[PDB]
Amino acid sequence: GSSHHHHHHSSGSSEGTSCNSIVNGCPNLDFNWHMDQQNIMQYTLDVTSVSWVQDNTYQITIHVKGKENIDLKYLWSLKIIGVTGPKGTVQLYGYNENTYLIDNPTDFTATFEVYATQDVNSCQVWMPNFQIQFEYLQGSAAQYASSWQWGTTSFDLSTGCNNYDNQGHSQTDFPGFYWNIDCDNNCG
Ligand SMILES: [Mg+2]
Ligand code: NA
Ligand code: NA
Repeated sequence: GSSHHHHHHSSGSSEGTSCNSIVNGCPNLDFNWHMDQQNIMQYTLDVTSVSWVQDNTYQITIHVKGKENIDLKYLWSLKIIGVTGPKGTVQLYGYNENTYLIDNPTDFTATFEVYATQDVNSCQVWMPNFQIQFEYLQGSAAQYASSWQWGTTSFDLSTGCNNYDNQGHSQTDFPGFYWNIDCDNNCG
C-alpha cells in the first residue's frame, strides 16, 4: 500500500498531512540571555516535522541540542511538561517511570501531539508553548557530581515568542513556531 503519508492511529488508521513550511516565529530575539542569567548551559530547539492528524491535532518532532556534550550518566530525568495536547506531560527519560526514550540529553529528538489553534493569520497557527524539565545529578546520577562542569543542574527550558523584555531578550529559552492550518500547503 501507500507510504507517501505518515500513518496515524485513528478512532483504525489515517493519512497524516505533512506541513511543508515550519516557521520560527521570532528568530531575532536573544534566547541565550535567559539561560545565561540562570547559569544554565545553552540549548537550542528546532521543530523538524509537523503532521496534521485530524481536528486541530498535529504530531510534531523536536530536536534539542546542548552547547557541550553531557553524557547520559549525569541525567536523572527529562520530560516535556505544560503541553497543550492529548498528553500534558511527555516523559523522555526517568528511572522512576521506566522510560528510556533518548540516549543523549544534549542531542535528542522527541515526537508528540499538540493542539495548535491560535491564528498567526488566516492560513497559519502557532505551536502551543511548552517546557522541557531537566534533572541532572539527582538519584544515582549524583555519584558523578565531581566531574560535572555545565552549571545549573535542575531547570526548565521554555518555548515561545510571546514573552520578552524591552531590549529583545526573550524570557523564554527557545523560539515559538508556526505552520499551516491542517497542513494544507495550498492555503492562501
Ligand atoms: Mg504525514
Ligand atoms: Na478534521
Ligand atoms: Na509557539
